[PDB]
Amino acid sequence: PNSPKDNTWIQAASLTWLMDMSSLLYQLISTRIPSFASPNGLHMREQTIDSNTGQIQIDNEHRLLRWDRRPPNDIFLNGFIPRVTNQNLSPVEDTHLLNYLRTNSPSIFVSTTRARYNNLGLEITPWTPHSANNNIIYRYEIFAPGGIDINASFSRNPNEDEITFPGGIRPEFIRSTYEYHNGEIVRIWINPNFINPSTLNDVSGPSNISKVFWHENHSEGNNMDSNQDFDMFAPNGEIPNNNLLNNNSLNVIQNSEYQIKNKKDRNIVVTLDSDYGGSPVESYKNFGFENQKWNIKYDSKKNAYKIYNRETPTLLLSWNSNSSNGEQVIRGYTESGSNNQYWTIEKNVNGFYKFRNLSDPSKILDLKDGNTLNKTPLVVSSENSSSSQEWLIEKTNYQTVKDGTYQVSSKLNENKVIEQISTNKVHIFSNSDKENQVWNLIYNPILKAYKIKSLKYPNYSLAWDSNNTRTIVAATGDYNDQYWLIERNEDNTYIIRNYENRKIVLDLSNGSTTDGNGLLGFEFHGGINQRWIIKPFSFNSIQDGIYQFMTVINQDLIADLTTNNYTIATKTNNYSSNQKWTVTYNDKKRAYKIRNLQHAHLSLAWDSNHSDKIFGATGDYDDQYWIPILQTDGSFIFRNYKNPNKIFGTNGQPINDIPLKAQDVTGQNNQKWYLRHLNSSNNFTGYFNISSKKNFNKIITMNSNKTQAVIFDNIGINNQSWKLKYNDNKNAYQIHILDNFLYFQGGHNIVATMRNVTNDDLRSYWYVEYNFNKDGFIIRNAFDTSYVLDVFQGNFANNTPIITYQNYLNDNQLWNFIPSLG
Repeated sequence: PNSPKDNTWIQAASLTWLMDMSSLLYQLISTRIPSFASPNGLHMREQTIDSNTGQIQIDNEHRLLRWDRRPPNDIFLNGFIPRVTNQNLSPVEDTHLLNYLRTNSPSIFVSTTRARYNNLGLEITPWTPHSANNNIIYRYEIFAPGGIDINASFSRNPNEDEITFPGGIRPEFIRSTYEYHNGEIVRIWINPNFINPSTLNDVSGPSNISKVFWHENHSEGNNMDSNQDFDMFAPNGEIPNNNLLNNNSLNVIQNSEYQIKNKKDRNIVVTLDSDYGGSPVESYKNFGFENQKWNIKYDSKKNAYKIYNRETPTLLLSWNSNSSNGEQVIRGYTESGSNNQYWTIEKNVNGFYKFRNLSDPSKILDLKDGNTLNKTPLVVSSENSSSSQEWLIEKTNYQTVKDGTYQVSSKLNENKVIEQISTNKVHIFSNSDKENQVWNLIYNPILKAYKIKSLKYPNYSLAWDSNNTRTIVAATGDYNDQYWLIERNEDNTYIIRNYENRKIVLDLSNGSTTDGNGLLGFEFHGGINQRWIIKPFSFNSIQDGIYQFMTVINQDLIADLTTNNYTIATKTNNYSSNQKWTVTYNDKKRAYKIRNLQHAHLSLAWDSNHSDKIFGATGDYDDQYWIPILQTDGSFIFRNYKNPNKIFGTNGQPINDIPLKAQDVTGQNNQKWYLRHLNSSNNFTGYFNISSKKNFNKIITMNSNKTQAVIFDNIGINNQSWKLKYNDNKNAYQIHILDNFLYFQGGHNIVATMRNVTNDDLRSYWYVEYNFNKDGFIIRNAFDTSYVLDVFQGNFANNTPIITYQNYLNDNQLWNFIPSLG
């Protein structure tokens, strides 16, 4: 209990797989944090999201900034990716929040700092890096859900405004960045793909500094010098003053392609009926047609705007103020030189823009009688507190998703995913993470559109059989019906709209999520059956290296290559070659061979042709490749590459020497493994107070004579600050204080402290293993691995000896590791 109420705190996560692992992530961050350092636990940011709308709050209160030396060409497309990205997370370092803050050690954490303001709301110098005045630094603006308030979470003498995001932050929460050259701002960058495309003209800075909208591979997009988190580290900055930064020196609309959407019906947008002169400007449901978009160009002298149709560039949004019949209808006309083709655009208190003509500014841009009904002409009319004359001016945004592999799924059931069965057909199916169930989105910069190509058949792409069916197919070649516009919605879903006929979007037939149901190209109405969940997916979930596969139910049991035939069963861990596995990715199979360490020529295999045996097969087969899938509780499930519905587990509860069985996936715990990445770099270094789970204030302490180890009140003495010396060969540590080593004396026996230990003595070595179920580290001996450090009898009186005893996962057997001094 006591973790966050919901995902909110990590919803920004750049590491998207992390978003629905709150409980686990709280646990991991917290074990390393000792009671004293956080009296009331991590405080999460309140208010970041709205509760009348659910959308990200874009006020001063929750404005954040990140100082980064990385350019937009990188950042606006990648967001803030933590220094650590691996799916198999560790509480030792990966998540060690306190250590990252105190060290800037690699971690999954990305920090930011609040913007500062005075009592009157005016912006004041933020926390600022000492290096800031030198070379090329970027100061990113951020509005993101979640984050952790460092200040309200801790007690450690620092940036009182640091706000850390576990998982990083996707670029759609980065709204803008200042680019600095030696202290001087040279350019303000706007991110078109920011989450609220309509607050983009609220970004301010000084005057005579040019605002620019960023695209991928901008000419001026990647200015930079010759870790990434260096500049956002607390002792690399401070608050220099309370000086007023230069701001609010425009409040205009930057030139770019926009859609003017009406406040009465945001589904309806200002449209130019036709290509010729004097053709009316009407309102019509937004289908993202070229004529539903306009190039707004601003004129300094006049402080007014010309609004050019995108579809027909030389036709301007205009009011023929010179017409007879005192007309009040808006039409498209060529540049006549007159002010009746100019508009002043004013932002009302509530965020919306009004459009008044220049030639007569009492004439305002409006829908006819407020009729939102399609084809009703844009008129100009006197001022009303009517909603029809209020408009959103939204910046068009095409590159909505990064390139790479995604698993497209219906909002109706996010388990039901787009699958390419055989080569040309595509249907909806219950997901089981297979290649033909995963798609590769590649944006075309010139088309502003994506090709959605399968992983299983690269020569094919999700297309539209415009010639016949009007069903959804796959096809070779590079035709426009194979290109898709992808529009992010308010509920994070996407409309997948065809490029050829922009009427046609990706529809799940009838709304039927029934296994096999077809996909039409159907006319856009935006129902839930046209909304899709594009979700990043990645076959190389883990890194290559040597592993152990612990069972979720019993972590002391691992996948062990037995001697009885060639079988693999769960057996008590002993750190033997044959219990270790070299796991290696296969570009081509998009899965993993799990080759034994002792007997490399044997790989973890399923006797697919014969039984549900798991054994060490020689050579190579599809049934020897595995797809690890991260589970919300930190464990993995390994789907077999031949029948991905089969995963290796234990038929029920795992005890010593019971064989692994292939089974139909069921989610049960007997199917899930925690991976010990033995090869890894998540090891303890330096000094620690090793306190007990059962009493966080009672810590392993060397007695006066330096003969034994005992439990003791934490009193800050040298016999409590223990050095952990890791040994790469043994995957074990020596835990010592000077020449005095923590030392096995047998099970049931008091743990000695020995001077003079030879380097290979396993009696001086200890495995420190995090238990996920108990949330506490086990300190297990290396000489005889049946025994772990145990506060004798569960008695916490000062001087009770530490003994080694079989592991029962009792509270007196579990341990925390909190940094100290030597």
